[PDB]
Amino acid sequence: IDECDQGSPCEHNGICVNTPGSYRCNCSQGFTGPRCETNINECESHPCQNEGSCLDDPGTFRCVCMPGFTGTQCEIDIDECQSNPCLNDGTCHDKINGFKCSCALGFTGARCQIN
Ligand SMILES: *[C@@H]1O[C@H](CO)[C@@H](O)[C@H](O[C@H]2OC[C@@H](O)[C@H](O)[C@H]2O)[C@H]1O
Ligand SMILES: *[C@@H]1O[C@H](CO)[C@@H](O)[C@H](O)[C@H]1NC(C)=O
Ligand SMILES: *[C@@H]1O[C@H](CO)[C@@H](O)[C@H](O)[C@H]1NC(C)=O
Ligand SMILES: *[C@@H]1O[C@H](CO)[C@@H](O)[C@H](O)[C@H]1O
Ligand SMILES: *[C@@H]1O[C@@H](C)[C@@H](O)[C@@H](O)[C@@H]1O
Ligand SMILES: [Ca+2]
Ligand SMILES: [Ca+2]
Repeated sequence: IDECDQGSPCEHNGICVNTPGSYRCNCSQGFTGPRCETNINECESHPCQNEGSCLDDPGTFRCVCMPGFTGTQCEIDIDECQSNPCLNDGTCHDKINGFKCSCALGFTGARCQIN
């Protein structure tokens, strides 16, 4: 009694393996259950942060981030001050999807561009 050779009961192209008196199914990525019938949806753990959208494939997820965020789970608040936008020795303060400049004395404008 091969049991597997009489016809595999595994779904989702899982591999039937004989066990003493029975069988087990070894599933491909993204599936589980005794016969590989359960789809694992990695978005069920709500991995995408900061109002990102979660997209599912077997074995994986992808987050689509709101502006201002990056990383696999949208967990990184991008530092928009990296590019030193505040001119004339201004001080850049990072914001969500933006920055604010505190301008030295004698300068003004969103980026301290005015004198
Ligand atoms: C970094 O400095 C450059 C100019 O040197 C600006 O182009 C960038 O401003 C952009 O991307 C992030 C947005 O939040 C900003 O409003 C936008 O200007 C600045 O990040
Ligand atoms: C999920 O499927 C894998 C792959 O076959 C299996 O090793 C594991 O035991 C399953 N998990 C549960 C909780 O059934
Ligand atoms: C971060 O987001 C930018 C787009 O804003 C993208 O180019 C980059 O690949 C992302 N990095 C990671 C680690 O998700
Ligand atoms: C559930 O959320 C965790 C992160 O917290 C992630 O690692 C899994 O991929 C996801 O299904
Ligand atoms: C998935 O992407 C995110 C960034 C938001 O725009 C959501 O409204 C969308 O459903
Ligand atoms: Ca899935
Ligand atoms: Ca930011």
